Amino acid sequence: KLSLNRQFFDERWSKHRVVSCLDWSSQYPELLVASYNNNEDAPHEPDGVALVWNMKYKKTTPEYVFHCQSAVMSATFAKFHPNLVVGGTYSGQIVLWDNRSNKRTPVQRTPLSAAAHTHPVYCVNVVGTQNAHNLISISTDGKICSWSLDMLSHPQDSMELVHKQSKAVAVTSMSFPVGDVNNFVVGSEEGSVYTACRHGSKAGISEMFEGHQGPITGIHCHAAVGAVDFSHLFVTSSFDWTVKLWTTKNNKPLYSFEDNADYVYDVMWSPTHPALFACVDGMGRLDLWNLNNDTEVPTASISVEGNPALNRVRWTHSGREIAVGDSEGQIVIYDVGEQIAVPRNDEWARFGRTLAEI
Amino acid sequence: TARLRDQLGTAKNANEMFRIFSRFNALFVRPHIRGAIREYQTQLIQRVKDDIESLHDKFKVQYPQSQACKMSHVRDLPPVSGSIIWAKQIDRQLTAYMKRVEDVLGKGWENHVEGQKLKQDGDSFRMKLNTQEIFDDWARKVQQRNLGVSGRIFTIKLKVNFLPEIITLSKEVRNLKWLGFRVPLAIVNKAHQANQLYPFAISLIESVRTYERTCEKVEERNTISLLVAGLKKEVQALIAEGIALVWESYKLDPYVQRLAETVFNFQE
Amino acid sequence: TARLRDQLGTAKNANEMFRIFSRFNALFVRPHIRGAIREYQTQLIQRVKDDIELTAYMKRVEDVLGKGWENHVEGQK
Repeated sequence: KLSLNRQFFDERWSKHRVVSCLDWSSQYPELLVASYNNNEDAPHEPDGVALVWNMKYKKTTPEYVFHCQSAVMSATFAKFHPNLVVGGTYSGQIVLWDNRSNKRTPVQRTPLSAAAHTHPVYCVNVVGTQNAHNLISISTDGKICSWSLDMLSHPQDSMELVHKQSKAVAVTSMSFPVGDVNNFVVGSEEGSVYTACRHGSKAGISEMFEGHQGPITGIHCHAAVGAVDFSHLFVTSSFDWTVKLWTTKNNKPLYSFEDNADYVYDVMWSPTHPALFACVDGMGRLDLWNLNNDTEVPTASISVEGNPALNRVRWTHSGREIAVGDSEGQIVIYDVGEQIAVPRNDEWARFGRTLAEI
Repeated sequence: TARLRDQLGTAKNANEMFRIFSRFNALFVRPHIRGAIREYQTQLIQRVKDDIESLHDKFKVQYPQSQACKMSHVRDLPPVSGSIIWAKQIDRQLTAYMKRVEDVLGKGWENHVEGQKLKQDGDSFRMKLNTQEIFDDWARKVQQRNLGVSGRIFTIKLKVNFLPEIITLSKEVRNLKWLGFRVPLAIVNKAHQANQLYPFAISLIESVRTYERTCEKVEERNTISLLVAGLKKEVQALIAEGIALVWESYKLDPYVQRLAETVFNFQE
Repeated sequence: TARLRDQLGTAKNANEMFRIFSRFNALFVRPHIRGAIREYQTQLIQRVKDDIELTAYMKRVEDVLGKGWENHVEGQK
């Protein structure tokens, strides 16, 4: 059962803005950072905004606020630096914000040089360990750059994602498998999903995956960890009105879900339940597919009031609260029934059996 | 036929029995099997008529009026290519529903009592979905504009002759090439030059803006002019070196870095 | 590579970095580990350059670039 647990919105910052990206802090699960692009009506307002909301307290206003001159197309928590928040912008300038520092201006910003990001950066992540980690950022011209939080002036590493001779890849979404630091998956505007390798003899695009006839909107790998290793599965949502499940070893999609009547702008796996994922479409509809119960209808469905063009969805690390951001800056958070969110002890074996059924 | 009754004995929603007809599609080529299934074909044909009616209603709403245009602009897809993508997706869904009708009714569905209207509607709607006019209009507009990046890098307040639209045209070419429309050669060369010169132009305009704000700060505090004379004359000498250069010059590869570095120094 | 991350997890100064580099010689040639070396070079080689601006320090430079350190593009200078 889907019940609206909370309703986050600000009349000054988030009004007349779409939610470009969401993220949860791993260390502090109560926190939620979300990004908002430029306000259309008021150019005097700062373009990119990043708001931190809380689940512990009932404070309607954001827990923290940040902004920068360029529309923040992506935002994320530094998984090993709780005081820091990173954000990729439309200008390509990555920005950093420190909650300890009281400045709303970014404390560290990358350059806009040729070696650095110049095209819009829709894809930012932190990958590594506490002992050492890297900020990986991919732009829409196929340029990937690895930076360090302690020094954003110079790119620690950089290259271009190039496949099929003289042809770049317009990466729209990214994802890393659980337990994988070198391999990742990206989604081009041409619908071809590319599995790529960070460092190696064949560093760059490694494998092509075809089947999507529209631009990709969101990719996520199997974040649920259990006895049976399903880390090789990943889901992609695109403009085909479809959600496609793929194996990294298999060059064609494992399965396709076509129930959506409009574009699907975001999809992500349940972090605890293995066979459950959630997607959000353009009709303001949020659909949870549980592959251990059904495969042609969503296991759960809900419609957002006003039917806004839902943009982004994220799960909590506990796996219960689902925060989704729409095209009116109206973040809505739902709670799922325990029969859906929590998996039975045989859900992994049942998931393996259902995969074998395909 | 007993198993095809167990189909409804097990199936619950329309999608599952759609998939069952898809899997069992060849088996209905037999005449007795085809005659066995009569009352379910009407149900699924009416559901497909409902779905193509929904497609018609969606297509009635104009593309700029739809959320597709807004979310395409938000995701960096240019508006013309966004409309092209929208029309192509509607075409794809129409073809998928036509294939669903073929699977449900079997072969020879164009002459079926219910499939005749579906075929006629699909043909007319596909004719209306033709997108070549949009590409022709966009190409004509871009050619008539006759955009050109060649010239001096600088012009004299200092400015760099590089507008945002030159990037949007490159992205339009990038998407339309994947969509298969034969972009003209001149447009391809213009997009090529745009793609190559965009980061250099961004570095140059950012350096000019940084120098402008730093110069304004220095002029607003005249007491500190002496200690910053070396950086000022250095960046001015580099700018003077840049006056003679053009966008086709090979000196831009280090220059747009090197000047920016000094400009970066000129801030600290 | 997890061990390589543990190297920076353990070492704090340049000398321990060079020691644990010397313990691992095969890792300099295979074209997958070098990315990790590229993460550490900016920390070490530049620092060593900052220390220079003799034969012991050329050994310090060599230990980060592997055997025949003069062949690399950065080792030419």
